[PDB]
Amino acid sequence: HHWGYGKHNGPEHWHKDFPIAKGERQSPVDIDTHTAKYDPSLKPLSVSYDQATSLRILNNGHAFNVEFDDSQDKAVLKGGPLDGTYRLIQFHFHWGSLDGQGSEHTVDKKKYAAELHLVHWNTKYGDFGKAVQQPDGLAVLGIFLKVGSAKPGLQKVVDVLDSIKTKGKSADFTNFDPRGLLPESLDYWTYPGSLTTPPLLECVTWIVLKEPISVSSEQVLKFRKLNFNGEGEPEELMVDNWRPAQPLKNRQIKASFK
Ligand SMILES: CN(CCc1ccccc1)C(=O)Nc1cccc(S(N)(=O)=O)c1
Ligand code: NA
Ligand SMILES: [Zn+2]
Repeated sequence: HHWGYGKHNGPEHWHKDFPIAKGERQSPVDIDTHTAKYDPSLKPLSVSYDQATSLRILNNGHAFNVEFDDSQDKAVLKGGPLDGTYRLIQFHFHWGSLDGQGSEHTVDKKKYAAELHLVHWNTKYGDFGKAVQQPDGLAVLGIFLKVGSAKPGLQKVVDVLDSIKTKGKSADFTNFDPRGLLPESLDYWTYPGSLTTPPLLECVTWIVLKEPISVSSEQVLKFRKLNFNGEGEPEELMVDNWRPAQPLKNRQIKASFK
């Protein structure tokens, strides 16, 4: 009886195995755009993905992860609210059963169709497993998806998903360029938070871009054909794999822009 996104094991249950679910810096949150304060001291984000080395795509039963070689400084996030250098390890998405829901963060209570998470770890902690034990261990770049025009740089991901339909399946996924998933503007909001899945560790500097990317209805429909189940198990579509907004508590969301 493992955690997931169903009636019996969804987000309102997670606190029983992971009491930090009711903690002081949980994610995601609603971004109230009028309450966020412009912080003129925040730096432009530096996203250096030219040498990114993708390896593999995995259906882990909760989402799919596009994994990167993080054994060298090859794809890094720096600047913005961050001290030091954070290395890209993986990206994944959260999405809905309907275009009206799917994102984890909300903007003035608006839900997007999906949300991309580019996960990075602080190189001063040596590896990802040590970094998630630290309050500044991770930096997650969050990008909203809206349904409209196709995102050409997403299509190589969409086309491999038939090969990883079910939990525990993986496929080689080399030479994928995550620069094709970024919007034009790097304007962002930032706050201290957590992983949005168990174990819900409070180790994340969240950086949420203001500008969504557009994907097509056909692209998101292909996400919704994935399965939470393993092969030879009853089919349960991988949809609504998002945690709802959590209380802000004693936190301030800062804006990089006016
Ligand atoms: C649920 N797990 C299992 C992996 C795990 C297990 C033990 C320790 C640490 C990590 C997981 O990988 N979550 C996760 C990881 C990175 C980013 C995000 S998100 N959605 O961007 O906040 C969620
Ligand atoms: Na305002
Ligand atoms: Zn995520």
